[PDB]
Amino acid sequence: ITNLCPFDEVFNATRFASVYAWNRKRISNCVADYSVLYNLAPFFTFKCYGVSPTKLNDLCFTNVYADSFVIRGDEVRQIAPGQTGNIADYNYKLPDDFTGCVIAWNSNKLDSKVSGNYNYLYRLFRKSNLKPFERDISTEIYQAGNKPCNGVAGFNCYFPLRSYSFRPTYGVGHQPYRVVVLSFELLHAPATVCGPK
Amino acid sequence: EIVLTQSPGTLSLSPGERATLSCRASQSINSNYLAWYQQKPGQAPRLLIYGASSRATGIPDRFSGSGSGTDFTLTISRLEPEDFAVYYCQQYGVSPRWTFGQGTKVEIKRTVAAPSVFIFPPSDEQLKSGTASVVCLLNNFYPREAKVQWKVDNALQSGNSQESVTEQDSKDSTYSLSSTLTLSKADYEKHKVYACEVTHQGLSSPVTKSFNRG
Amino acid sequence: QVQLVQSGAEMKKPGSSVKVSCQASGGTFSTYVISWVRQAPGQGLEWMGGIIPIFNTPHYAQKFQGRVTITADESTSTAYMELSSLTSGDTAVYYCARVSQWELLVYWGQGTLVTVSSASTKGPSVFPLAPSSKSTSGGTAALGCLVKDYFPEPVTVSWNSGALTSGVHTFPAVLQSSGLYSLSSVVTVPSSSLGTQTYICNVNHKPSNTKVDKKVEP
Ligand SMILES: *[C@@H]1O[C@H](CO[C@@H]2O[C@@H](C)[C@@H](O)[C@@H](O)[C@@H]2O)[C@@H](O[C@@H]2O[C@H](CO)[C@@H](O)[C@H](O)[C@H]2NC(C)=O)[C@H](O)[C@H]1NC(C)=O
Repeated sequence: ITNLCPFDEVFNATRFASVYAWNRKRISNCVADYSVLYNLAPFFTFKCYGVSPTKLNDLCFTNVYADSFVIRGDEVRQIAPGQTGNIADYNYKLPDDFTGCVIAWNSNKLDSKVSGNYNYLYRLFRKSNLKPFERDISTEIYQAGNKPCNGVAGFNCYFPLRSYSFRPTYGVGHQPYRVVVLSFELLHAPATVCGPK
Repeated sequence: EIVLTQSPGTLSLSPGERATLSCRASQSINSNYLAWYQQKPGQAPRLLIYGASSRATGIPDRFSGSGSGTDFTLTISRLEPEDFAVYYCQQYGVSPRWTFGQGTKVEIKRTVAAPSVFIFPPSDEQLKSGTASVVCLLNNFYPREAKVQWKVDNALQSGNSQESVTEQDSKDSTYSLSSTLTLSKADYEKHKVYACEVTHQGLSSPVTKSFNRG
Repeated sequence: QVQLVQSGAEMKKPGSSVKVSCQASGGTFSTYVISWVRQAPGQGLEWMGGIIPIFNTPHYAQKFQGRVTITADESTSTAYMELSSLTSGDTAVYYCARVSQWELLVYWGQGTLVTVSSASTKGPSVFPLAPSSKSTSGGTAALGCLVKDYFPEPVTVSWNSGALTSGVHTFPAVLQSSGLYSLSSVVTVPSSSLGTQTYICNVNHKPSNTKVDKKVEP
């Protein structure tokens, strides 16, 4: 449809967003080869859900969404329908009727640092679980107790976000992993994000 | 129709110092799609920085790019001997429309060095071919700009000499230069005193080196 | 890693046209943006034009409408670049380079020298620049080799077969009114080690299959 999809601006960008403040790119009126997602680099995980991986280059959709963030290696299995943990409950939540794919690669060389990379952040605590595709950007103060704190940080009075700590000696599970959720949306009568075919 | 415009034109900095190269667009620019190359003489452009910010595989830590919109910046923190080049900034879509910048030339700054000067008559072997080539060598000097004047007898020779300049050394950071005068064997043997007069900043008054045919 | 093999050096006579080729092993040739870049010698990278193969619509730079034409062939997965009406201004290295919609690197090919000239492949004549009897410049003296009248470029110049590497200075070629190329290489040696040690420059011209070694002596 005369353009090719700027997926590169999302997969290979110099810096990724924190999972509590995850990014979303909306993709339209373009063509793309998902070939690439099968044959690729080490440490790639590439579970899929609504579609079979083999057929993506054939199908067409109204709109694709690219959500992207950094989470921690052993937490990459939260990123799948009907799943629990302090990521799926409090940071990034997929539905059950999830038509899409979940790509995720180690990035110790990009994101770790030799003093600690303390500027990737996650959400510790939330009164309620996140509804699917919700993005709670809130600072707050969370009371984990009894006494109210009226918006000050103290005992049992937690500032709700915490910094990951990324050293490159951490070993594969405490190591930063970049994650991208592609979402394939079939809606009204323009279907404008197709593959080579 | 983007026009990227690098600043400055030329950077002389003595080693270890802080090198700062500008690139300006004529519009604003997606900045994921802006790269930085180094080129040293006789080699292909080499990618340093892509996506305005990322270093490419193998490039040392002391290189770094930032910026956005209409204003992007390659920075060399600890400039080294081997770190003069022409640097180009490119913009590039996922579409057929790219552009480059005219370039920025970076070079090492030394204490002024004076040139040693040598003149070389045409070889006998060459003589039998029908041509003569007198050759003048200026050998190891800073700064670049030098003036070379050819004298046949006492006449000055504009238009039949060519200069070539070696690239800056990586140990002592000096240049070299060779001027070649080309006459036919015919004309070469009509005259007698070939001389090479060399003006350079490292020299109080221009040096001459001469030979008499025979 | 997906490789970009360019076609080999060419010589075209002025007024003709040239067609450089660029091939993508594997990958996803159809959804790359393929692009051609020129560098005339002593000058800066010039973008010339580009094509997405899956769209066959190519775009050119305003400096080149009437002359350049980019094309590409999905079956053998190569793009072509066809420059008409050549002149001496067009002697340059011609690179293809690709970007992909999955990554922000632009990948480059090898380069291809096109020389525009009426000359014929000639190899170099090599003459001694023989050291003189000054013997006085810090005990050091200069000698060298003149590499004259060759086409096309390039030449390589070695000293006593890779041994001698310091003091050696090999100058860039200059193109003379001949239409041929000339080049010089000199070495600074201690005058003591003159009439004892033998010096030979090794001059080598692949375009014409010419090797030659002279002995430089006073
Ligand atoms: C952006 O991607 C490059 C290149 O990606 C690799 O090659 C592609 C063809 C594709 O197969 C990718 O999935 C590959 O990972 C990354 O550069 C590579 O990085 C590793 C380690 O840094 C290195 O061993 C390789 O040599 C690199 N390859 C090249 C061509 O440079 C790069 O790290 C990515 N950058 C960001 C910011 O994500």
